[PDB]
Amino acid sequence: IGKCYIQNRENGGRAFYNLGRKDLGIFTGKMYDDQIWSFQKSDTPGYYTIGRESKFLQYNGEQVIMSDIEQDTTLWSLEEVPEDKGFYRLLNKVHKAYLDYNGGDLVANKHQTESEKWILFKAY
Amino acid sequence: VTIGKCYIQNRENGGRAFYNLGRKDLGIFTGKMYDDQIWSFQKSDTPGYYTIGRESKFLQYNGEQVIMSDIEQDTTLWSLEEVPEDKGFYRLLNKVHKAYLDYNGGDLVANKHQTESEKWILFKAY
Ligand SMILES: [Cl-]
Ligand SMILES: [Cl-]
Repeated sequence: IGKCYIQNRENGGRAFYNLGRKDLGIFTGKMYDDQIWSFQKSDTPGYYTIGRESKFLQYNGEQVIMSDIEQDTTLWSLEEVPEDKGFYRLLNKVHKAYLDYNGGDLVANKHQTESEKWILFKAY
Repeated sequence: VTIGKCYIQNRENGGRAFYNLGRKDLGIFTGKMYDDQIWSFQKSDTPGYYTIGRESKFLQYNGEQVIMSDIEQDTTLWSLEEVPEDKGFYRLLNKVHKAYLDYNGGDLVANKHQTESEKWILFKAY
């Protein structure tokens, strides 16, 4: 909870949002400050928002994007992965799809795949 | 300042220190997050210093190479130094040899001069 990095088990890459070029993605390598997110509990029990730069990570059924608006599609639940203690899938409430990656892009996927396992750890 | 099970990850490349007992393999890895990257960070017998342990062994520096130790020798004692412009990151300073935990390629090394590759974040594994 609070400021955190969001790192993928499969490749060690971290989600980032760069406001200076409006670039959302996943990056493997150096730990830049645009990889630091605000992970906050939402109004609805069991659901969270993932935010940077006054925007929220959302999935609109077509793309994973950043939203200025705290709307339904910004709600995510954590889903335990028993084989990998400390890792979670991030499941979008509205569209029931998992946060995933394809190359350097964040995507959503209803299938359960090895690239959907994330660890959220304190930035400071 | 995490105490207990943690990953030890480098700011410069996102790589994680690891020790695999079966393969007797110590290094840093920039790919997938495996179980053997989870360390036990504990307070030592001497205040101000910590041990860094896996598989009933301890990370040490003997003045030549960074290696594991079966026993908590003086060479297994490390202090934390905050990195001035990177809150959450630390240099790990070996007590006996005054050398900072560092890396070169896939290997852990130690260096007495402060450099850009010595910044570690120690984050809870669970
Ligand atoms: Cl960018
Ligand atoms: Cl980045």
